Amino acid sequence: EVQLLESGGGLVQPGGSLRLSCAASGFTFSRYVMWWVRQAPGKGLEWVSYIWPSGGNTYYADSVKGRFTISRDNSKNTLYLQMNSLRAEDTAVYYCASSYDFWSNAFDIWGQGTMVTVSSASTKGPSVFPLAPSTSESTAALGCLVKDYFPEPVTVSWNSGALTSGVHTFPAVLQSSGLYSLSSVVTVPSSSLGTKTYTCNVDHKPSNTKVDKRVES
Amino acid sequence: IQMTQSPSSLSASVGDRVTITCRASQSIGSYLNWYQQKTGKAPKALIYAASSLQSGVPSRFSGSGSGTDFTLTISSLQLEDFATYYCQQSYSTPSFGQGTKVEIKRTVAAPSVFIFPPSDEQLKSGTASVVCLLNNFYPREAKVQWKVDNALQSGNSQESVTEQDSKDSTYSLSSTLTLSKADYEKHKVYACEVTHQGLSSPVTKSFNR
Amino acid sequence: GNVDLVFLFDGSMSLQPDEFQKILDFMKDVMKKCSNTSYQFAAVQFSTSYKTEFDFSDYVKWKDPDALLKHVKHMLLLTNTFGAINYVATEVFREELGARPDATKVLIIITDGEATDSGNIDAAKDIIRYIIGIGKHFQTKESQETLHKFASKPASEFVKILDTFEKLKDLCTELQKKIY
Ligand SMILES: [Mn+2]
Repeated sequence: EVQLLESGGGLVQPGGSLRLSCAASGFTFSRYVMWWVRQAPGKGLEWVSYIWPSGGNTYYADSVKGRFTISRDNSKNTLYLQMNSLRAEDTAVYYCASSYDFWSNAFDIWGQGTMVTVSSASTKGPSVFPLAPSTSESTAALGCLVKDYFPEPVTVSWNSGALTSGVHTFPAVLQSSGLYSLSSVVTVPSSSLGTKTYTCNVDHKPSNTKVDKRVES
Repeated sequence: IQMTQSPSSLSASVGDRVTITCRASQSIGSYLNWYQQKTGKAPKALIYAASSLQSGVPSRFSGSGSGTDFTLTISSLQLEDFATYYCQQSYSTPSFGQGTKVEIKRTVAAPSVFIFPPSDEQLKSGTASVVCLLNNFYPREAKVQWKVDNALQSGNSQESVTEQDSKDSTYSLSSTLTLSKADYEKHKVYACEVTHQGLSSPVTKSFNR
Repeated sequence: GNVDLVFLFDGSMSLQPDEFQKILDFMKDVMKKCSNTSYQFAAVQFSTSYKTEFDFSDYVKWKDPDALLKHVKHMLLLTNTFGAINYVATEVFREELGARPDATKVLIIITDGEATDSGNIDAAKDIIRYIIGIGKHFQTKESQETLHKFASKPASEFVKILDTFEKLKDLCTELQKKIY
């Protein structure tokens, strides 16, 4: 199949720079106009730049002109975006995309996206607390409170990903402190609470912080 | 070129016929395309050139229109179709409509409610979170009240809601009450009271510290 | 000197709207300019697929370039030029649809660059093929190869630019050329 895979996203302080890459596979990359398109959280799709097949001509949205530079390496089938002088408003998911029919203004193939966060706040791993729930016979609920981390995201699984059914991991809310928190819950049979241990596996890749927390009765 | 999409959101039952419109500020002939975007995913082309369905895309999707006014139709809405839909003019350099969020309408479902005291671990710091959980309900609209020794709380709770479940179309909701270690030890009875369309009277779940 | 001429014109979305309108206008201008009985015209739009918008017999019955192209629906999909040329060679130059056995066969392929598809156009080798370019991507190294392939030889006499070609005073005598 045809695909585009972005990489390079992360947390940058305002004024800093960051470089995104997008590897193409399964199609003749060198024939296509290539784009970067971004989406701020809960907002619409905004094209910020594109580049002709040969890579001579380049183009930029007024929001990014002078600060970002698009380029491509047709020999490795890779597309690049150098972002400089980064502002808070540049925080978004960044996609690469190809032009339909080589150079139309419709989009053909899209990458998976890469998140960029521009903030002067520093990364911080979460604290994890149990939401505690045996001789009863109905269903019980239990969970983990994942508190006070920055930036997004954190991932949560149960029993190392073995337990997926009945899990609900809520969206992160931003607190007055400027740190995120969320809860993840799962419902299980009440009869199980004494015979199987439930462990939520929290991972905050930004802070290299992984946590396994047994939620006991 | 401004693209005005309509409506912003809609709710329809599985099997219902769904219609989304898109208006351009000038004639754009047929340079009008439709994308589907599911949560945490890239957009995906459904229709190019106003009416041309792309291979792989289910035949329940169709597009029509030319000039200024265009329409995306889903002939029979399925669970999979829960997503945001965008029109996009390719007449000049790309511009998008604001998007339409499609939710799945289902039968009413009462929440199951659970309360969670703050952990002893969190209490080591000057911090107390009390969590109320409403599980697997429909519709999304639900009211949650926090009472501390029967005193109604204000401006110290916070709600988060899951997106619609991909199998049963229900929602879940957490309400977190945040109080200082000191304020938590000052009171005994902690209760959350849930009001929802599917409940004939409010459910209160409570514990004594 | 009789000429049966087919316009094979690019309806794909890579063209800018104004560029496609220029193609429509170009075809109508040529038909209006080269209006004498020696000329007959057919027009085929191509993109992902191919549609005969009008054949030689339609042209003869109406002979109104504006009416003949009135109902063209812009395809706005991909660019299968190779399959399109083969389609013309086998499906359009027919006595069935009004082609003349004594007439010189001429194809004006109007397009903006390289094709989505590939293959061969052996079936069109007895047809005199002009390539008329429009767009900023029409002559690159990406497309040089494809355009040479489509054009009659020497390509330097058959690869043209719509913008300069349409102004030629002696356009109708040019398309009648048979020694080359
Ligand atoms: Mn094309």
